[PDB]
Amino acid sequence: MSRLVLLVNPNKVHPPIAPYALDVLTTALEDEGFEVEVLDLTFRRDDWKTCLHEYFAERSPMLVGVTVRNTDTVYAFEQRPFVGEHREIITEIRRLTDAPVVGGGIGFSTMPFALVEYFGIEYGVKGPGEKILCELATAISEGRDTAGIPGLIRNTERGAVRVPPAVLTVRHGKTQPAEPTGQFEPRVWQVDQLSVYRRRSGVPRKVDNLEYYRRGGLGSILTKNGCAYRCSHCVEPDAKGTRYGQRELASVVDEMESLAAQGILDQHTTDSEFNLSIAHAKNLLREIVRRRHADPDNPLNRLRLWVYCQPSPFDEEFADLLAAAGCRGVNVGSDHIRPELLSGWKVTEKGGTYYTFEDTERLVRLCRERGILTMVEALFGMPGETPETVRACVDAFMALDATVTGFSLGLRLFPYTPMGIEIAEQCAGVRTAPGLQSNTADGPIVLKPLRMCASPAEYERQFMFDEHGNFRLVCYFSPGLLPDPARAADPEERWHGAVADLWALIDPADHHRVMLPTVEGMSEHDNNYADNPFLTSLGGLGYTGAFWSHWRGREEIMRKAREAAAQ
Ligand code: B12
Ligand code: SF4
Repeated sequence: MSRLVLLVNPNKVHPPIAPYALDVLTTALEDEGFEVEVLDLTFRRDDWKTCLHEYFAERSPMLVGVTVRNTDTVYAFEQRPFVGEHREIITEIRRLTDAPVVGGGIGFSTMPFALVEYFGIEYGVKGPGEKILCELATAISEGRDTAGIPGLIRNTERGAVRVPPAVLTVRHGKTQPAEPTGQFEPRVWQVDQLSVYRRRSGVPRKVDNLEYYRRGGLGSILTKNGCAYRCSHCVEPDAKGTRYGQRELASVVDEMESLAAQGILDQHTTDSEFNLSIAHAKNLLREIVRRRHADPDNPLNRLRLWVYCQPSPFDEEFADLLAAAGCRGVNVGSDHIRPELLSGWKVTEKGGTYYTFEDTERLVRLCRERGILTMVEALFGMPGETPETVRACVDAFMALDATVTGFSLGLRLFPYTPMGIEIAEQCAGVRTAPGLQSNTADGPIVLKPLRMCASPAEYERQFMFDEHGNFRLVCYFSPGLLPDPARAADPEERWHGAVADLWALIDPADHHRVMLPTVEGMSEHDNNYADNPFLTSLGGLGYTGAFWSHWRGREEIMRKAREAAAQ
């Protein structure tokens, strides 16, 4: 038999982000006695087939895992998929080996049945994969059937079918049977809450964390899996899990310390929301502070922590703990200010809102008082949006004086989001719904609710593909933001006008401190044709931290990079 597992990173996006998933999976598999090799194609974009050809001629893994982090850019005006490029890589893999292929990933978990069938692979995993993957590797290595592996999606001849999880929720003392889609499960049992995830650098066939760090990819640290809220736009409760799988505090800080020891000082939390499940977050910060104080030589004394938060809970004690631990920046998904828009959108599982604008105001103030940078995010175009609701949000958000204020437009729809479900209900398989849009749509988009679909794959694929299999990435954009539908226009032309309308709301004296969506022709639009001079300047001068922490001074940083190159 063989105990060799290959893990492939097909992510070709630059600036590059380390495939943290593979470090989690490597640790679990190695701890269970398997040999793991990683083939990272991110730094082999221009010759990834050569990389594959070399590997499979020399090595014969008995299982091949592929991490699919992003399905598309998720920019509603762009609709640029990655799954076609992912399939090309998987198709080449299957030409080189008969070993089974298993897929996983956060993006993968938003539509895992559709992707198992689209990629033509044997197995898929929805949610955290470290435990399921070990059971799968054990079954394959021992030549066993995989029909008893809880949670495993298996591609049968009639489509993808999931083995039920063994851990079921309980209501009224009776277990609740699993959904054939596996949707909106807690998935805590899937999480390795104990181990320190080994983060290596310079090791062949392992994720090279320092390489990503030197190319701008901040250290990543997971503290807890899942999200217990149910925001209507958000894939993460379903795709990650609806309850918190909290990691052991000592293991998280051990991992952060290991990163810092290698010089990976800027670390970004990879929780869904760092300040939800707040007691764990505060206990984590307390432990970081305790280690920093206990030993001046502990490399955590140079930690630069970057976190992502919701507006609440964010109190004075939390801000003091962030400051003491080394937090340099907080990114907050405030998203809007109007209650008529936030109602039914930014909600708990019970359906109620959980913050007010005062919570964002307090967050920004507390961070300002402590020298912590802030990025406040807004999303425009959700149901209810009109030009006056956008202006009201712009005016209120801009007055915060956040370090950076980021604005997004439109929503890419996914099958296991309240928005996607509700919009599919409105279609009921017989009509289109207001606000539904796709740049490649040939006529009205008629979605089907899950109960009207023959399979999970059918329900999932319709949000990305049309009936003929062509890419047709589905979006929502408030009809309150579009001109009268009687004036004909190209789909991308309407998006262009909507983006231009938003730009017109920003005072030019504030452009230095805002991030706006752009399309071709607009100021500072970034394309795949030419390099970003700001990104190259940050690297050349050795700037550290989150990209947005240097946005205000981007012109100066480019000037100084020109100066340093000449000197
Ligand atoms: C932090 C973060 C970022 C940071 C990354 C910082 C850094 N240095 O790491 C920044 C801001 C840079 C970022 C950028 C982007 N992000 Co982001 N990001 C996240 C976030 C919150 C955490 C990602 C993470 O590291 N998670 C922790 C790791 C361990 O989890 P994981 O990858 O899911 O891995 C587990 C499972 O998926 C599974 N699994 C994974 N791979 C495999 C493989 C196999 C074989 C198996 C069996 C299982 C398996 O097991 C793993 C271990 O438990 C996620 C949401 C989330 N909660 O995951 C969004 C998210 C992944 N990002 C998203 C997007 C859209 C992007 C961008 C494309 C945005 C853009 N247009 O530029 C870029 C892409 C960057 C790139 N190069 O790939 C979307 C993806 C949606 C989709 N449908 O694809 C998400 C879901 C946010 C959202 N709610 O929309 N992001
Ligand atoms: S946006 Fe809402 S549902 Fe999504 S991760 Fe944040 S709190 Fe959870």
